[PDB]
Amino acid sequence: NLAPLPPHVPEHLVFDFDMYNPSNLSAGVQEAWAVLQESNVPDLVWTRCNGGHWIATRGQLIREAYEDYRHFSSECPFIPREAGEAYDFIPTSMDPPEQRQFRALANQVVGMPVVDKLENRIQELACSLIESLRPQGQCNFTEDYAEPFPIRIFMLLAGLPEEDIPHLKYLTDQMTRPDGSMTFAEAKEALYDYLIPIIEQRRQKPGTDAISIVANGQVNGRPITSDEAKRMCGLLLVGGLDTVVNFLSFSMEFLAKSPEHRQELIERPERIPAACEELLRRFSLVADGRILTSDYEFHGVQLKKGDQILLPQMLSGLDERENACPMHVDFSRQKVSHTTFGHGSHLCLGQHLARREIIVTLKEWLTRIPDFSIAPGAQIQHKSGIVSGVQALPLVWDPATTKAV
Ligand code: HEM
Ligand SMILES: CC1(C)[C@H]2CC(=O)[C@]1(C)C[C@H]2O
Repeated sequence: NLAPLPPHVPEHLVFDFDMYNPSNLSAGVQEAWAVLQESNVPDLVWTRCNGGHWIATRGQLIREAYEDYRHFSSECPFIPREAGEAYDFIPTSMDPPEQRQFRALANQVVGMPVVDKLENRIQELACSLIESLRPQGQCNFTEDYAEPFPIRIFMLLAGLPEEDIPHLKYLTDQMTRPDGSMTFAEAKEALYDYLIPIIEQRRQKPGTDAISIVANGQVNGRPITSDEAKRMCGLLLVGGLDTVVNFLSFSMEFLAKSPEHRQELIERPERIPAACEELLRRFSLVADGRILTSDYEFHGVQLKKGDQILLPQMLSGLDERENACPMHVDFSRQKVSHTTFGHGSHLCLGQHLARREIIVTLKEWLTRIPDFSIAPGAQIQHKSGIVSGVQALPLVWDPATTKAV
């Protein structure tokens, strides 16, 4: 439960927030985390939950810490410590200048050029999935669209069979929103047992898939090793299977409850990209951290070497000092400020793929199914963790109001 306060922590900086089970979760996960920004809470606090760790609450401190890799290292990015220590994914667990070489290779596989190439399949899969659901008049969005749409596209990119989805998805979820059924290390090992054989095969007989490209890539002049390949692909898996999936659900949940926002996107399509940024701001869902490389005084607070600090990317855009009326969704804000895809040297490489998948969903869904809402008597429950999610999203609609294409 609560760990004993360390000697160097002033007790007035204590605020016991549990990132895996915040108190007001019933009101929404973003709302639950936003309590960290109430006037009674200092900008930098220490929680005794999950082993004890700091949490920066303002977009300003979050950006700073993310830029200063000298004091805030990526080596142990996950909390609790045990997870941050077992964490060895590349390029994430590396600090510059080492990260740089690996980031470039990962970029080759999920960067802009790959997205432009996959565009037609993304579009195709979206239209197909939506059209197949359209006449039914109901669906559980999380499992009927949010999961298959992003995941199948990734399985297509990586060259992995759809049959492995259930297994891989389970392991991934244990890493971001631990059930308690298994430790991060055990989750990490199982994913690795899966990847190792595949990597071996693709080193011997290269294909055009992302895995073959990584497994045979060159880093710093020499060839990548199997271990380095295994660790980079491990990261790609977690990113492809547990990010866009959850985000689509928060957005769709909001849309089902706000006819005014749906209509806006239907009558003025040129707004969709702007809407996408705003939804990414309001429904930001990631929260990881860094480890202190040495004693350091950050904004008047003395941090000691070894201290882990949670720097919630989710909070930057919900900060009122950053965005006026943060909880209000406004597709016409003059400036949408956020760090949803991160900040600093570890800025999300898969952000282009994410945005394309989001915009395609919005446009294609609103075209065929303009009017829809949350099923009567359904309680939507969110879940918190390194990456937040929606448990299930029961949606209902009148088929007679849909348009086939
Ligand atoms: C819903 C969209 C997504 C969000 C919100 C998101 C968020 C993030 C965040 C916050 C980071 C920074 C982590 C840190 O600084 O410790 C990150 C890194 C990364 N993301 Fe994403 N991501 C998304 C989708 C994806 C997708 C689709 C992939 C592709 C498989 C992916 C691959 C990566 C990679 C490779 C990195 C590591 C970059 C590096 O270490 O240099 N992400 N992502
Ligand atoms: C924090 C992240 C969302 C980012 C780095 C990770 O380990 C993830 C859990 C997947 C990837 O997109």
